Amino acid sequence: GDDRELAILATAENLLEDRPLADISVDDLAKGAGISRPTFYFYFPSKEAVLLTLLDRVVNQADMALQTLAENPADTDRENMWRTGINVFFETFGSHKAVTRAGQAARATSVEVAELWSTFMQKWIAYTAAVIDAERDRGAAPRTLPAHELATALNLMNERTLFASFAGEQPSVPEARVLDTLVHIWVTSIYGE
Amino acid sequence: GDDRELAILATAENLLEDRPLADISVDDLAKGAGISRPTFYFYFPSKEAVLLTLLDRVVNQADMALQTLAENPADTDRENMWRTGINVFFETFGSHKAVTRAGQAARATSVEVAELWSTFMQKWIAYTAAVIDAERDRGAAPRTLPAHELATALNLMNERTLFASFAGEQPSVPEARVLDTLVHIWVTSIYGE
Ligand SMILES: Cc1nc(-c2ccc(S(=O)(=O)NCCC(C)C)cc2)cs1
Ligand SMILES: Cc1nc(-c2ccc(S(=O)(=O)NCCC(C)C)cc2)cs1
Repeated sequence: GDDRELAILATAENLLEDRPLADISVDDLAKGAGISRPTFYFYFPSKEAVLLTLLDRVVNQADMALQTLAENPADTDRENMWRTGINVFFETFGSHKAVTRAGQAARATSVEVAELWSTFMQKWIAYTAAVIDAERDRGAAPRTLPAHELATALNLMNERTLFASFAGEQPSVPEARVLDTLVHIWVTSIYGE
Repeated sequence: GDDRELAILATAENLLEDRPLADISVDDLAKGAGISRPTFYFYFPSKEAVLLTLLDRVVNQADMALQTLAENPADTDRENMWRTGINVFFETFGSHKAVTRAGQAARATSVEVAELWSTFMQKWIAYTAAVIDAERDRGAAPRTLPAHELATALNLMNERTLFASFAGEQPSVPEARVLDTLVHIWVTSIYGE
C-alpha cells in the first residue's frame, strides 16, 4: 500500500543512476516495484511526478538538515560555521546524484520542478542574508554589498558548481576539492573588503 | 546567397525574443528570411543548427572581445581590471538574451551546443587562472586556493548568475546590480585571506 509508493520511488532512483528520465518508462517503474502499469497510475500521475516527489524529499532533507544546524550552533570559528552549512548541501545532494542531475534537467520542462527549486532557493538565500546581516550587526562582517544580493550570487554559485562537480562536467572543480573551494569564496567575500 | 544565411540567422534571433526554439519551426525561419523550406535546408541542416551558429557567433564575440582587452592593458587598479573583463560577458551575452537563454537550454539536448560551451568555458577559465597566477607572481595576490579551481568556481558563478539575471529568474540579482555583485566576489576572493 505505502510500501508500493516507496518501492516505485526507490526504483526510479535506481534507474536514474543508469539512464535519463526520458529513457525510463512508466512500465519500467511498475515492473521494478513489482506492480502493474495501472497500479502505478494509482500512486502517480506520471514518471515526471515520480521525479518531483524524489526531488521534493531531497530538497526538504537539505532543508531540515539546515534548520537543525540553526537550532544548535557549532562551537567554532566563522570559517567552520560556513563550511558546516555548505556541507549540508554537498552531502545531501551529493548522496543523491541521479535525482539531483535529473531534477535539474527537469527545471527546463516542468513548471512545478522549477517552482519547487525556486521556492527553496529563495528560502536558503534569505537565511544566508539573515546570517550575513547578523554577522554585520555584531561587527564581525563589514557592510559592503547588500546582503541579499551577495547571498543570491553565492547560492547560485554553489548550485552550478556543486552540480557540475557531481555530474563530472567539463569544466568542474574535482568533487574532493569543491567544499574547500566554495568555503574560501564564501568566507573571503563575506568578511573581506 | 550569403544574405540569405544572415537573414535566416537574424530571423531566428528575432523569433527567439518571443518564443522557445521548440515553438519555432523551419517553416517560420524560411518565411521570415524570405525563402522556401527547401532553400532553408541548403543553408542549414535544422533549426537546431541555426541556434548553434548563433551561439557560436556570440561566444566568439565575447572571446575576441576578451583577447582585445588582453592585448591592451587598461591603465587602472586591480578591481577595474577584473570589472572590465567580467563586463565583456555582461555586455556581450546581455546584448543577446534570447540566444543566451536558448543556447543554455540546448546544452541538455545538443551535444555540440554542450561541447561548444564546454570548450570556451575551459578557455576562459585557463585565462582567468593565468591572470590569477600572474597576479600571485608579482606579489599582489596571496597563494591560497589552486588558481585553476578558484577560476573554475568564479566562472561557473558568473555563468549561472549572469544568466539567471538576464532571464529575470526567481531568484536572481537585479541586472542593474549584477556586475558590482560579481566584481566584489571576484576581487575579495582573489586578493583576500
Ligand atoms: C551557516 C549557514 N550556511 C547557509 C547556507 C549554506 C550553503 C548554501 S548553498 O550551498 O548555497 N545552498 C543552496 C543551493 C543548493 C542547491 C546547492 C545556502 C545557505 C546559511 S547559514
Ligand atoms: C581581466 C580578466 N577577466 C577575465 C574573465 C572575466 C570574466 C569571466 S566570466 O564572467 O566568468 N566568463 C565565463 C562565463 C560566461 C558564460 C558568463 C572570465 C574571465 C579573465 S582575465
